[PDB]
Order: sequence, then structure tokens, then C-alpha cells
Amino acid sequence: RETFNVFGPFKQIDFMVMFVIKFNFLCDMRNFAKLIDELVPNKQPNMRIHSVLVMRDKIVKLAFSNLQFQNTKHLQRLIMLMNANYNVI
Amino acid sequence: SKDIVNEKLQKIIVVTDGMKRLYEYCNCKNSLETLPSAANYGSLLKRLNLYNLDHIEMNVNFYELLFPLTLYNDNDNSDKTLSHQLVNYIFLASNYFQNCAKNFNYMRETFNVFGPFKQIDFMVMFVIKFNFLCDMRNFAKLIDELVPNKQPNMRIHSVLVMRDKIVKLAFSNLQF
Amino acid sequence: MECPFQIQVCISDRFFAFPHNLVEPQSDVGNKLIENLIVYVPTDDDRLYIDKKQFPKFNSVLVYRHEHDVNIDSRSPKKTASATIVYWNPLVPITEIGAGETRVFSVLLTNNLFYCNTMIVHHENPKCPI
Amino acid sequence: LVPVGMAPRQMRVNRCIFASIVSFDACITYKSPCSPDAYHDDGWFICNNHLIKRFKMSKMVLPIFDNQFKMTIARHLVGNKERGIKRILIPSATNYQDVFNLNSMMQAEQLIFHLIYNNENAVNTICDNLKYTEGFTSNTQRVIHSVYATTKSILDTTNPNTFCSRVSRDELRFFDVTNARALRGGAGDQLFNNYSGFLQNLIRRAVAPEYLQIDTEELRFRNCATCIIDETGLVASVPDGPELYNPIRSSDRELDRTLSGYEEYPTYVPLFLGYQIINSENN
Amino acid sequence: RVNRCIFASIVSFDACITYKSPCSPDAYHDDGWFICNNHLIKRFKMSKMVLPIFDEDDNQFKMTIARHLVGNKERGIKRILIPSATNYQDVFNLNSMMQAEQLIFHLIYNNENAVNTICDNLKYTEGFTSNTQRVIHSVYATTKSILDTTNPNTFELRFFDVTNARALRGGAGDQLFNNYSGFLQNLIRRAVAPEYLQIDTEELRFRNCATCIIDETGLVASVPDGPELYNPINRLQIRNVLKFEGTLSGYEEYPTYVPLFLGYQIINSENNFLR
Amino acid sequence: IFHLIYNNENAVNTICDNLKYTEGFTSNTQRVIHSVYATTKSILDTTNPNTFCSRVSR
Amino acid sequence: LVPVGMAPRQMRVNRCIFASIVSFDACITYKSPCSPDAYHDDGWFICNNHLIKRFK
Ligand SMILES: [Zn+2]
Ligand SMILES: [Zn+2]
Repeated sequence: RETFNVFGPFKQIDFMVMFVIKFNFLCDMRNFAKLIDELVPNKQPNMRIHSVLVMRDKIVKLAFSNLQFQNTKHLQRLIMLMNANYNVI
Repeated sequence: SKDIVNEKLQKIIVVTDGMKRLYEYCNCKNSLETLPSAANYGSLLKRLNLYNLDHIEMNVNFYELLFPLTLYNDNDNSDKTLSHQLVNYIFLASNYFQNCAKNFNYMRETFNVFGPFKQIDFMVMFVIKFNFLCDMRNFAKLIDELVPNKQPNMRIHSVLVMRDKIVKLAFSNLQF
Repeated sequence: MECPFQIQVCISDRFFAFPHNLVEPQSDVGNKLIENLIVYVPTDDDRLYIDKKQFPKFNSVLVYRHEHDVNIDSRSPKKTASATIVYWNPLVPITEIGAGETRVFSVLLTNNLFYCNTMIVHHENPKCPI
Repeated sequence: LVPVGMAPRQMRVNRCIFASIVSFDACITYKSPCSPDAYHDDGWFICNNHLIKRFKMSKMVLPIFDNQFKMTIARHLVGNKERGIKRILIPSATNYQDVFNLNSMMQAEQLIFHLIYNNENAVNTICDNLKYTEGFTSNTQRVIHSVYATTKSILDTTNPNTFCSRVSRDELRFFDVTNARALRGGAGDQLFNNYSGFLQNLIRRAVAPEYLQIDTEELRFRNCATCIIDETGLVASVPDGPELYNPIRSSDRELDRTLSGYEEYPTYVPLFLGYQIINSENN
Repeated sequence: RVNRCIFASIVSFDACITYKSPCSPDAYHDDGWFICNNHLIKRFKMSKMVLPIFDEDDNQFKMTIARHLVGNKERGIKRILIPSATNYQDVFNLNSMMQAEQLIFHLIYNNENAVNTICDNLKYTEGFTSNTQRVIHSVYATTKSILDTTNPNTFELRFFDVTNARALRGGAGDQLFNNYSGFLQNLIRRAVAPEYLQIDTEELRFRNCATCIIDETGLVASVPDGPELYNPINRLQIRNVLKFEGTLSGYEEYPTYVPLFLGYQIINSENNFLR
Repeated sequence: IFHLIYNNENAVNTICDNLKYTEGFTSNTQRVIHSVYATTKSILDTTNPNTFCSRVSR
Repeated sequence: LVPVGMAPRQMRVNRCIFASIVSFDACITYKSPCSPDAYHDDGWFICNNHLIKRFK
């Protein structure tokens, strides 16, 4: 947050930091999706990978919950993606 | 003398600038962080295959390659962290070369996957040296053109000697 | 053990996989069908095998792991007229019921469902394992 | 007779597979060297002596916790200067025949290896050769059948639990370099799969994970991996560069005046590699 | 029996206060430490240890090393081991410790202004001239003597930030090490073990990755990356009564320690120097 | 004690947090601090109500 | 146990606030100086010693 603030005392700086993190994350997520597009998804998730995902999500949620913090079309689409609401369009 | 070494430094900068477009590679995003991978040179490997690559040395003259950088205006007495950064850079270069030599075979299978050609024994070393030289160019960009005619620094020279001894022994160990 | 007549239980080996087709909205006292569906499963992992897209009759679908609510006597479970309630392979007493008739599908027939009034048993030709 | 009809008795059992090695030449008496540890009912199915002799590995315990849980772990006996085949801590099914000198050791141990490693062709070859070698019928046949039955009993004890662990959801293990940004890790999980069930159990008992997520808490035992796995098998190699110095102080004045009774850090190199996950304690 | 127990040269100049000074015996050991084990533990969260290097027949190179006393949850100040002069006053609750200890810390970090402030404050003690000034003289002289002893400039190729792979550039941990006092530098050398040891073109690696971190804040028991390393630690009562009189017990235990492993030590043509 | 007598809640909180993050707070220092704080607060709660009644007293 | 369940006992009580001063460093023992007057149940909630020391 301080490194980003170097570029200014932006009003929504916390939201901005979260957005930048999630955007850098989505870049590599798009990379993975491109790598896997050709492959055929299954009707249901791989159970082992699903367990790993749940277990790691536990820790991720714990950390980001412990750290409490403080022009609409594309903005809201991307924000919905950030919040993982896959109903985004 | 050390003036010739300054000439060497300028020449390596200009010659890197030259070949990075004579052969249009500039894989300039990479560094010495760890062992390089063919995944970042696939096309560069294809272009390399267009030339016979046996005109390369098994060992690396880590000494002469890095000594020119040691010539800088350390007398400014403002950034000794610059000298410490140089020490870090040289040590990490030595580690990079040592790991490349130790796992040279592993890279050989990597580049067997990527462009399975007889010249791979030289392509591995060419990738190593070219990524290293891109890192050198980036380091030159980072530092300032404060090269003096002559400058003594016993500590840096000693670090160079001791690390490069390991580097040369490792490269020599590449038997065949 | 007593059961509320509002629950109807269907037993079929097929129910090892959830019978999406058999689900149907229930009507209230006003004969208004409920577009909300709540599916109860014995374990959380079961949720992954419930396809919400297979419920055109409903507008909202939610899935939860049925859990014994010690605060509710199964002899008279709480009613939720706002949603149609379906239980799949329940393992603990049903403490909640939906509008109209609360539907249950199970491959097992435990005592909890044994006394259930409405019992639909699907018959199959036997085929034994080794 | 004294005992109740049948009534399988209960006693201790030597657990290391190699304890069953015996000279097929009945006229030649032989005793295998077994460490007493073999008689501990634990996950180890190899005694310390055989482990060190054949795999270059030594057992070790890692306290874990409030309630101090003890996690089994093995450690390197590999020196710093060992190279090539010497670095194969546990050979793969495609290399054990070479790493282990079948010719130099006893036929019974060769059969044991061809059983552990799923080499049915070699097992059958040995069985037939023993059928047509020496006084097979008299006692050599019974000795061979006894050794084979013991090995098969151990393997049948291990493999079912190993498969259940493989498909297990609550307990998950991933033998690879947790530093995914590395090249010496590879498809460590695939190689572990290639290994036999009993071999997989041994790997689990020996190699501790770099990290361990219990429910919601994660413990990082290392910021690095002390060993790797490749096609050759379990390799006592540093994934990133120079080998770790292994003094091997045992087995195969002012300084002390200051350094009288004084806590000393061991120079041993334990086995840390991969990721492990568990729900609840299960202990 | 020279007692090098720095932080035990503390006298409760206040009459109502008595300083127990219950600190470790090893201070009477003529070692490279200038602070014995209990002071080290209390004020730096370090436990003294020794790491043998060559121990075959009589070559007994036993490099010293201390251990983290920081779990895998502490952060920032809680994790800093040896704070820099810029932040030590904040990391240490100087106000919560005796003024003599504060003076010792200020001398160690060369906070002469704080030293002057402390003696000025002591000026206004009831028995100031009688014995407070004597205590000041004793403590100050002892601390100054220790500091001069540590400082090598008074009357070798160990690099601490030169191990860090993946670092962008710069190092500078050695810069801050230089900025430290002679006592602090000697403490760092004595407690922190270089991850690599090169002797006359012969490199030994002790860890596959350094365990400590050095930055502007000082010495930190942090990791170069990723999460922190796991680092765990009569009045007869009714509960103390035990019930009726009536599992790798047979195997040794590998310590769950986090020794200070960081840096590269380079040794020139000199052989296995054992003096 | 002074930051309690003088109504300095900011200083009291600062001291409490510093002691929370200083020394072996959990072992016994926390209990000692709580005991001292409780004693001071008990004295203050004994005094202040009577003081206010005296203030408004006719 | 001996005493009645709860049954708050009755005894004297040191009244000066400063009597509670103790070294947070448990390894350092400390005793505050208190005048005996502190044990008089009077309006004073500071002992003579603390009063003279801090307020003159
Ligand atoms: Zn044995
Ligand atoms: Zn008093």
C-alpha cells in the first residue's frame, strides 16, 4: 500500500492495492486458462485437487480476514471478477 | 592497461547491443535468479540452430568478463552499498555459473526436448552466456558510467578470485 | 419414533445419484408454487454432484449439508413456506420442512424414515456383486 | 497338546524385510545383521542396519505440536563428494537392479528386491532356477517358500493401506519441490506413483514434507528441499546448487575450554521435500 | 573469573530496587561472546549453540551459532532480533527496563544523546552525588571497556547479505553490519553462521537456504520468502495427584530449531587454521 | 498508576499494549499488570462515586 | 476446604495506591517503601512515604 501510495494519496488506496494484487493474479489465471483451454473439463471437480483447493483457501481467507482494511460498466465487470462472482458477463 | 579494461567494458556493452539485433534475441527480461530454462528461448534456440555453434568455449573467463565492472568511482564515498551490490552481483554470477555447470546435463535434456539437434552441447552454453550477458547489460544500465582509468580494490579482487576458482573448476569438470 | 405426514419419502437404488428430474416445486396453502429449492445432502462433498442447472422449474436453488438441529424436535419440525425442501440420502432427523410436501429421496431406509407415512419404493431386478 | 485349537498367539514380530535373508545352501549357515529397532511395531518395515546398508539412510524423529506428536523422518548418510549413482538414495524400479548389485549379494535378497520392486519376471526366474538348483525338494524349497511368504505377507499388509492413503481425501501428500519455480523437482508425484505401494510407504515414512498444513495451521520445517526425486528414484541432491556438507562424524584446547557443556547443533541432513496436508489430528 | 556478562553490570542505584542479575554462568567463559546466554536470550531472543565443522580425529572446527526464539507468527518488531540504531529504541521498551540497562543499550548503539539525557535525569536522584554518580561511572566504564574490546580498530571476508538469491539487487545488509558497533558486529559474527564456507578453493554448504534476514530494520528471524519456519518451544496441587499406577520411543529426535544460518565466509590460502 | 489517577486513557492503553508485546506477558507479567490495574480501578471506583455525590451535595 | 462458600472475609487493607508498585520483570524482585499509616482506614488513599516522595 505504501509503495502504491508513492504515486499519490489515492482516495481508495486500499481497494486499489487489492485490485492490483487480484489483477496480477488474474494475468497468470488467464495464462493457465489458455494453457488448459484445449483440454476437456469434467462434469465434477477432481476430488484431490478440490481438497487441496479448499484447504489452501482456508489459510488464504484467514490471512486476508485477519488483515482488515479500509465509469461503471467495465469497472463493475472487473470488480465482479475480482470478487469471484463468476456470474459476471 | 586498466584503460584497455575500460575499453573492454565499453566494447562489451556495444557488442551486446550489436549481436542482440544482428541475431535479434535480447532475452533481456531474464536474469541470474536461477538455472535458465529453454521455455524462454524456444524461438531463440530455433534461430541459433541456423548457425554452427561449436565456436564456443567450455569454460567461462569469469575473471575477465566481470573485472571491468570493478572499475567505478568508488571514491564518491556516497554509495558503498554500490560496492556491496557489486559483491552480491559477482557472487550470484558465480553461483549461477556453478549451478549451470553442475546441471549442464539437465539443461542438455531440456534443450533435447527443445530442438533436439546435435549442436545442443553448444546451445546450452550459448543460452547460459547470452542470458548472463543480458543480465550484464541490465546491470550496466543500473550502474553509472563512473569508470576511472585505474582503481584498486583488494576485497573485490579477492572475492573475484575465490569465486572464479570454483567456477573454473566446475566448468573444467564438464568431461566428455 | 414418529414422523410428520408432510414428508414424503421415495426409496430407490437409483437414488445413489440424485434424481434431478423428480424434483418439483411445492405449492403453499394459496396454491402458489415456490420457485426456491433447498437440497439437503449428508456431506458437504455431495454438493458437487447437485447440478443447479437441472432445475428449470425453480428460480433459485441452494444446497446445504443436513445437520441435526438439536434445538428442534423431529416430532414437529419447523416449517419454511418460502422454499421447497428436498432431502437426499438423509442420515439425521429432518428438523425442517418445506411448502406443501417435503420430498425425500434415499437409497437407505433408516428408522427415521421407516415410520414416514408416505413411502414410495422403487423396485429393481436384483443383480448381486461378488 | 497345550494351546487351544488354533487360537493364533500374540507376540512381537521382526518387521524388517531383510531379516528373512538366509543361505539357500542349507549346509552353509548364515545370520543376517538386524538392528533391534526391527522389533518396534512402527511404520518402518526396514531395520536401521539394512536401511543404512542398502539405502544410505538413517531413521530419525521430528517432534510436532501442545501434544507432542512424533513424526518419523530419515536423514542422509550421503557424503558431500559422492556423485552419480552414489547419489541415488532409493533407486527406482528402472534402476534398482543396477544400483543394487544383485550379483554380489545373496539370491534370497535378490528375490526380496524383485518382490519389493514389482519385478514378477525376475521373481519367477529366481523361483524356477531354485526349483532346478540344489536339493530344492528337501529343504531349499521350503526355505524359499517361507521367505517368499514372509515378504508377500509384509507387502499385503502394506499395499492395501498404501492404496487407501493414495485415494484418501483427509490425508494428502505431494512429493515434489514446493518451490514450483524450480527444475529439479519435476513430476515427483508421478514418480512416487510409479513406485510400489510398499516403496511408497517407505518414502512416506522417510521423507518429511517441507510444509505441513494441519487443518488451518501450516508449519514450515524448511525454506528449501534437502532431497529430490527423479526417474532414478530418491536422489540425495540439492535441487538448487552445491551439495550439502555431510561430515559423517561417526559410524562408517581453548576451543573446548569455551565449548564445554554447551548446546550443539547436529550436522545431520534430514529429508525435507514436498507438501503435506491433513484434516484433524488422526493421531 | 572475568565476568563478561554485559547487562549484568547493572546496579539498582535506587535504594528501594534490588537487581537480582540472575544471568547465565557462561559469562565466565573466555569465548568470542561478550554477552552470556541468559542476557542473549532475554534481550535478543537467541540461544547459544555450536556447530561442529570438522570433527574426525583432532580437527575440531566448532563454529558457534545461536538459535531463533521467534515463532512462526511474530512479525515486524516482534520478529526483529538485533534492531538497527534507528529502531532499537522502539523495538526495546527502554522505559520498562532499568536506566542502567538503557545506558548500556545507548552506548552499544552510540546514542550519546540518550546517555547524556540519562545521566542528566540521574542528576536529580536523592543520593545522586553520593552513589548514583559512582554507579554511573562503574557501568559506563565497564560498557566502554567492553565496546573498545569488541571494536577491532581500537588500540575477515564474511559477507552476510551475500547469499540472497532472488533478491532484486543491492545487498547492503553488510552495509548496515558495517554501520553497527564493534560489539554488535562481533555479536553478529559470533551468533550467525554463514551458509557457505570456502577454504582455499573448497566450498562447504551447510544449508540449502539462509534462515536469517538483514535489512535496514536490523537482523530479523524472517525467511527469504514464503511463510515463517516452524519454531516451537512445586506446590503440590490436587491436579498434581496422578491416577492409578498404570510412539517412536526408540529413536533419537532431530531438533526443531532454527539456527542462525546466513552468509558466505571466504578463507584465503590459509589451511585448517586451528590456533 | 499515574495515567490512571490522572484520567489519561490514551497513556494507559499505550502502556497496556506495550506490556502485551513486551517480555513474557502471558506467563505472569499479564496477571501482575491486571492485578495492579484492578487494584487501582477498585480504589478509583470506591472514591469517584462518593466524590461526585459530594460535588452535587447541598 | 475451610472457609464457607465465598463468604468475603474481613481484614485490613493497604490503602495507598503506590503500594501496588511491583517490577514487571518477574526476575527482578522489588519492594515499594510504604509507611504503616497506609493501613489506617481513613480518607487518605496515599501513605505518608509516597505523599512526601511524590507530592512534597
Ligand atoms: Zn533387520
Ligand atoms: Zn505506601
